[PDB]
Amino acid sequence: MMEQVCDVFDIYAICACCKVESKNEGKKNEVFNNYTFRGLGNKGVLPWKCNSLDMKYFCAVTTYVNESKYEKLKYKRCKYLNKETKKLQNVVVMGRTSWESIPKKFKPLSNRINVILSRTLKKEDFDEDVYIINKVEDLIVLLGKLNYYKCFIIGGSVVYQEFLEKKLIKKIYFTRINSTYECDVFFPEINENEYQIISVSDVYTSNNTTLDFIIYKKTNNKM
Amino acid sequence: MEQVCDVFDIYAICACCKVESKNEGKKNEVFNNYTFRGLGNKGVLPWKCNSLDMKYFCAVTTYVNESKYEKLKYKRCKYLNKETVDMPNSKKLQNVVVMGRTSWESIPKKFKPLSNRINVILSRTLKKEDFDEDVYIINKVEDLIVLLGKLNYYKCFIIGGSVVYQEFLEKKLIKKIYFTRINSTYECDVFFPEINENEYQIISVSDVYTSNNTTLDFIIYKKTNN
Amino acid sequence: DDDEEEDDFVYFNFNKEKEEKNKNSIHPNDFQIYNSLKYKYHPEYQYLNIIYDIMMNGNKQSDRTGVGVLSKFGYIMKFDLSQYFPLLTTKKLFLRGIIEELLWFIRGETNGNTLLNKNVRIWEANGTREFLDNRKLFHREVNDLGPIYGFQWRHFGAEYTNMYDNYENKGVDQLKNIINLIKNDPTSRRILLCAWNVKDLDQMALPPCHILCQFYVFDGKLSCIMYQRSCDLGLGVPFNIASYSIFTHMIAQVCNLQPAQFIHVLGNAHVYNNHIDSLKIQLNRIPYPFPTLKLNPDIKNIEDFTISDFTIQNYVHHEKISMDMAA
Amino acid sequence: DDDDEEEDDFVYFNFNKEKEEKNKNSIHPNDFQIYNSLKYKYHPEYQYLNIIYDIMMNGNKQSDRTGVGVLSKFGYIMKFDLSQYFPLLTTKKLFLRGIIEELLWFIRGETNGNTLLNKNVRIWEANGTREFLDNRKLFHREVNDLGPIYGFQWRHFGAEYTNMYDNYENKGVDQLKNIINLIKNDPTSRRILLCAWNVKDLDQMALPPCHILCQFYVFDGKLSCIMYQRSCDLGLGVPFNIASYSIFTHMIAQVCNLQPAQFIHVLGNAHVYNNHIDSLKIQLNRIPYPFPTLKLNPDIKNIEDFTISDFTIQNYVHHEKISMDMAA
Ligand SMILES: NC(=O)C1=CN([C@@H]2O[C@H](COP(=O)(O)OP(=O)(O)OC[C@H]3O[C@@H](n4cnc5c(N)ncnc54)[C@H](OP(=O)(O)O)[C@@H]3O)[C@@H](O)[C@H]2O)C=CC1
Ligand SMILES: NC(=O)C1=CN([C@@H]2O[C@H](COP(=O)(O)OP(=O)(O)OC[C@H]3O[C@@H](n4cnc5c(N)ncnc54)[C@H](OP(=O)(O)O)[C@@H]3O)[C@@H](O)[C@H]2O)C=CC1
Ligand SMILES: CC1(C)N=C(N)N=C(N)N1OCCCOc1cc(Cl)c(Cl)cc1Cl
Ligand SMILES: CC1(C)N=C(N)N=C(N)N1OCCCOc1cc(Cl)c(Cl)cc1Cl
Ligand SMILES: O=c1ccn([C@H]2C[C@H](O)[C@@H](COP(=O)(O)O)O2)c(=O)[nH]1
Ligand SMILES: O=c1ccn([C@H]2C[C@H](O)[C@@H](COP(=O)(O)O)O2)c(=O)[nH]1
Repeated sequence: MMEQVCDVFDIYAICACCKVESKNEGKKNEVFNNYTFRGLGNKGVLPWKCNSLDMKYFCAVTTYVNESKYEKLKYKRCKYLNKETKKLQNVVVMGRTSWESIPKKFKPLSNRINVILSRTLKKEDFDEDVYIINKVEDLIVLLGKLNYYKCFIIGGSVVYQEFLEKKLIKKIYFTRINSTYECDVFFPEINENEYQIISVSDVYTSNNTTLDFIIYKKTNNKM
Repeated sequence: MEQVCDVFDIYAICACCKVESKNEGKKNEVFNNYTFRGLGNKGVLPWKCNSLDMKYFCAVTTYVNESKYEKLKYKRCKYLNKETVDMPNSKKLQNVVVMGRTSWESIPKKFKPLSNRINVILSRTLKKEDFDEDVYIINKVEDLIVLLGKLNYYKCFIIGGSVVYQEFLEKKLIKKIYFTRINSTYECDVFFPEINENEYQIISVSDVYTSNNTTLDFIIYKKTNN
Repeated sequence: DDDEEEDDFVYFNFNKEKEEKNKNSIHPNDFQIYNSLKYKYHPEYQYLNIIYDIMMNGNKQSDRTGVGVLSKFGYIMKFDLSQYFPLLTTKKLFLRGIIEELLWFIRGETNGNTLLNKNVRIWEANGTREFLDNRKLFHREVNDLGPIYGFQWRHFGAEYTNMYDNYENKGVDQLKNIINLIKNDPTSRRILLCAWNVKDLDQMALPPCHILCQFYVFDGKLSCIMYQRSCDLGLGVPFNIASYSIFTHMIAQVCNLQPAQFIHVLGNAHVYNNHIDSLKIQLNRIPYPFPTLKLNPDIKNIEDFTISDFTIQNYVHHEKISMDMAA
Repeated sequence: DDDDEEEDDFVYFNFNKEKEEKNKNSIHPNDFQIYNSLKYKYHPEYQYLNIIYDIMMNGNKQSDRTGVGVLSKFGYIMKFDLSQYFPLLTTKKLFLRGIIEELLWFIRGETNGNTLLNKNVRIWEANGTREFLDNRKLFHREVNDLGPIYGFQWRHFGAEYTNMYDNYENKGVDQLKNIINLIKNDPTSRRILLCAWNVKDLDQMALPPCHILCQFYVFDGKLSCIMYQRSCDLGLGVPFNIASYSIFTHMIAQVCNLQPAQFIHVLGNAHVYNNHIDSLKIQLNRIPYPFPTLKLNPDIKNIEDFTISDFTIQNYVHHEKISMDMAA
């Protein structure tokens, strides 16, 4: 039957989560689960400051495009919209707060179509080559007009929260930062009946902490 | 451009053992690909039989991938300048196995004509008349290509014997050669031709096995682009 | 486009087997989560994959314990110590005991009471009156384990008397020798620490399972291979990996090198029958990123380490699994 | 479970792979043209060839006791199915009279190098010269008296070594005899090992053993063997080593009324000598022929009764000989 948005437009989420500093009054024999990794940010920035390996991974994933696979996607999207027939690029969607947390020299993110969600700011407030949208619904319309490979939702906490609730995420590229830090915003607790881990990477060390990358896939709808 | 062997996916599959010399050389024997060339003896296999090789033979010649047949006819019909060829041929795709008369004779009646395969013989003396619907017959080499145009098949396998192989090779109709190396010596009267190394090259070698008191392996020769 | 090769791959798999000669009685749902993963690159899968291989293709055999096992012969695992400390995460593991054991080996001890007094019971069962008697060690005091690991590491070749004797300068001090070779003749291919002393096997509470350790040095980095002749996948191996990874870190540190790879070679690898159900549970658990191991940087001699000089950080794990006989 | 872009996931997991140009050791893209042209290399000999290729491409440059220099890697395992073939490398010519005589010499428990020299087997000659012994600080050792090496350890582990002519009957531990009895009477034992690395005797040996130990495994009337090698000269030594222990596995199986299964070779320090690099490039571009088979005289029922004529290598097809000792 008909298809859901997340599928047609290939919308994914990519994030990085650390362990939370809430002082367990019993570090001795505490319980762990996926929810253990949920620290997203702190005071407007990353809880860990910086992690070169995760940054390198985030850059690699959000910039990777495979041109020979686009046509199949072009047809799919066209067919879905009753429509039909530069360098191919991915789309990155972020919240206003996240856009402001990125250092000037990296904005707009290179080789990627930047999209920013905001109500308080408009296109006149930005000097950069970026698209401003004030509604999640507007992102879908835009994707229908753009020529892109994939669309990655890159934060922040408010943005992740609504895309998951609206079920617009097809997969979650989740980095597990295995160390603890002070945090104020978190990734939403993932429902194991809605999402299931399909891949886990090798383990690495970067910036004094180990970390790995896992991929959650939208569990095929009927538990 | 497009060429016959490349269009009709004509491959060769055989088995060759070592051949005994009456002349005990004046030095340590030398080996090369040509060391493996024994094809037959007295109208039969130089080794009587080899269950593993046989299982490989059946497996290869009867295997078909329907999800990829489309690319093939498109490829073919276009070349044929025609478009396509309730039962389009028995309701299930298969391969063609081209063999010679004596070869046809060597096969036991229990196994004749080869199950799940479009059998085809090459005899300038046999009358199609006494053969079933399925078991075809041909006058010459030039006629096979024609029978392939009016058929729905996956791949075409030339399965012997020596004369058949001989010409199909010089006629440059072979794309690949699935060559089984029987590592033991037997008496032979017919042999596979010396593979021109400039024309063909090995692209794959298999694990080594032991079957009916001899070791053997399977290699694959691919038509070089020269 | 190269699709003709795809068909050749199929041909070469012509002799591969059917579903009725895989070996044991495995139910599909037994490993649904485990088999649902697409990419299993986390290093812990080297251990889990071996478990899985023994369960699916192992050989049914009886053994010295009478419990029975599924077994295979010859495996190799590699853990990159520069990137993480390989402490299994699919079940809970504590390291106080195995570290104390390691320090006990380094001191060249053979007195089981030393460990018992620290509440480490790893060697308890092998030192009972009953156990010693079954090995025909009638004249051996309870807990006097004989010329085992520690003894062979510091006094290989010496005549064993009793666990209280002073063995100073008797036998070959292999440990000391390997540290010297790593420091002064790093490219040597003879840096081996061997516990399998054929002459003393019978006097040992039990012959060693970790036969030897061989070291390799390159560009300031130390790698270690340990050969294990008998490996209890469900209970022993997880601890063994941790033991030799810690030992590799210790040896590297006192030799001013950075630890690189811990390579584990398994000879007779087996899974005990009374462990099967617990391992089916463990294999459907997804690993967490490994923790890291920190050593007091001031310790410069292999003999100066104490239990407080070791710290495991960020250990995230699934709950403890009892590997019961009954359950 | 058909998914297209799950292929992209594979690319993602590779984001941290190297991209340099000097693949470490100065190798030209076409040095392995034929080797790299093949699609499927499933012939068992590729386990050896692939290891060589791996060392050449990623080996570590190191100096050695000989000042010849090598490329080395650490830790590999190769497995050969003795029930299907005899793994005698076919990409170069190999002879076996010498390695079999060495095996028989080991089984008799000998340490006398002259015994091999008189049969024109010179495997141990360099290790028994006045110079080599002197260099080992074995000033009081007679030329060719190799010391308590393999044979002595397999038949008299722990016995006090005097000289190669002494009588060691019933002295030390006869390991060979013990593993054979363990294999016959206690096959599920996890202690069937033959060790030559006698720590107490290393310094008295012409040279410490390269083949540390052999562990045996028995199941369903079949015998498997693992041999741990601490130092492996991939170019010259390993081809013979594989052959020696594969034959040895056949011998042990036969005298225990079992069928040989697998010979598993574990390599510790695996290295390629710089002077062997050119010859191995030639060898890696050669395609293996099906392996030969080994036949043992069926009448030999005791490990001690084998003689040189009790062995036969059949259907050995191979490429021409390659002399590895010419550097560059
Ligand atoms: N760990 C990780 O992987 C990541 C962490 N972060 C961290 O998270 C933090 C930012 O988190 P957070 O505070 O949640 O904010 P976000 O970056 O998610 O921004 C949410 C805000 O962006 C706008 N916005 C969100 N949804 C909508 C919508 N539907 N329509 C219109 N505007 C919308 C609004 O902007 P405005 O107020 O204009 O209306 C809203 O106030 C930082 O600390 C950053 O460092 C960020 C990305 C990734
Ligand atoms: N090792 C292997 O893989 C195989 C070995 N063999 C062995 O080889 C032996 C048979 O070898 P061989 O003697 O070469 O004969 P073949 O088996 O190849 O038979 C060829 C026959 O084909 C016909 N023929 C010859 N030239 C042509 C042509 N240009 N066009 C059409 N038909 C032609 C003739 O038929 P007619 O005279 O009626 O006109 C001729 O007698 C047997 O011993 C068999 O067991 C067979 C198959 C495979
Ligand atoms: C957390 C990070 C990177 N990693 C993963 N896996 N997932 C994300 N969604 N990421 O952040 C996207 C928004 C913040 O991006 C940046 C933030 C900083 Cl501080 C700098 Cl220097 C550069 C960049 Cl591009
Ligand atoms: C040699 C064999 C099988 N193997 C390979 N690789 N290549 C061939 N061309 N093959 O023979 C095809 C012609 C003979 O076929 C048979 C001959 C005999 Cl005798 C019996 Cl019993 C059954 C069969 Cl199907
Ligand atoms: O550090 C250790 C010590 C023992 N074992 C296991 C392997 C065997 O199951 C049993 C020893 O008995 P034998 O293999 O020696 O028979 O203990 C380990 O895995 N690791
Ligand atoms: O049967 C043998 C004997 C020796 N060697 C090689 C390994 C080393 O290159 C050299 C011995 O040097 P050391 O590793 O002992 O230093 O001989 C083999 O590969 N196989």
